[PDB]
Amino acid sequence: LFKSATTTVMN
Amino acid sequence: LFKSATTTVMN
Amino acid sequence: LFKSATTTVMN
Amino acid sequence: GAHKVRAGGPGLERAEAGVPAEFSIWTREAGAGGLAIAVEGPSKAEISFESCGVAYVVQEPGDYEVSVKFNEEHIPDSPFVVPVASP
Amino acid sequence: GAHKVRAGGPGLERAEAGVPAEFSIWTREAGAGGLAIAVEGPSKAEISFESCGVAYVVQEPGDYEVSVKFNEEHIPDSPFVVPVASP
Amino acid sequence: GAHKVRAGGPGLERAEAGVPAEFSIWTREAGAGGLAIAVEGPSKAEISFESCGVAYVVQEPGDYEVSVKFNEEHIPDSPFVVPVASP
Repeated sequence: LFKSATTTVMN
Repeated sequence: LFKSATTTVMN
Repeated sequence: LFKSATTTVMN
Repeated sequence: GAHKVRAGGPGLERAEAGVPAEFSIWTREAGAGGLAIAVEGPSKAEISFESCGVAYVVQEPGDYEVSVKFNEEHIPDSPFVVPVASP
Repeated sequence: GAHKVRAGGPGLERAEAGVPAEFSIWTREAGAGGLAIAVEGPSKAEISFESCGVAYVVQEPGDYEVSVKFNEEHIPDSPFVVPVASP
Repeated sequence: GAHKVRAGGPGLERAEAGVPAEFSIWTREAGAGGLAIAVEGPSKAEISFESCGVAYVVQEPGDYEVSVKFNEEHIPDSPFVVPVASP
């Protein structure tokens, strides 16, 4: 059960 | 006690 | 024995 | 304000192992906040940003879930179930 | 050369849960090196780069510490203590 | 299609602790896919993208391995062995 994630900030 | 980090290289 | 990785998608 | 973020594209319904899968996220109506994309399934993904674009690659076939969360809340229709075909 | 890096902005003194907090980092006088931004507190942050900008979002209220480290050394005034208000 | 990706530059043969090490990746002949850069050695690296560029910084001297993998397969010559000198 693998999780990968990427993230950014929305202005 | 959560830690989040992001990283870049300064030239 | 440390591993660091960064990733991108090539189109 | 997660209900104001929408997403769409072929990468939210199918992919192929080793082939970048792409979809867009519509940001015009949304406030400011943290936007997270996760892929959960039988292997790890590389996921890039590039309204915005998202491209992701998984290496194995199987059923994956793609979530798009805005300040930790699923946007409409998230999580997306994506079957991933063999390369 | 960490003492040559400086940072400033409203995001180094207050934030609001779910609202992007912003500050800048002044790089002109600094050498080349690795620049790390960390947020430590009662919840996880999303942190983006964008002199440079940094925007971060945390989801819970509470006291957080923001560090800016250059080749693993705190720049002047790092770590920054930031109380984070409820949304 | 990992054999179609090539990489080169001074950062694939030497570095100095605390000093950004740089190399390029040639993408023109390659298909679409996930591109991963890893550094493995006696300390952690910061690694940035910027054909593409890669810059990385490690904080300690020692022997490191830099891999460049395309859809989880080593490109030609990957992993690169890089001795890292003291600052």
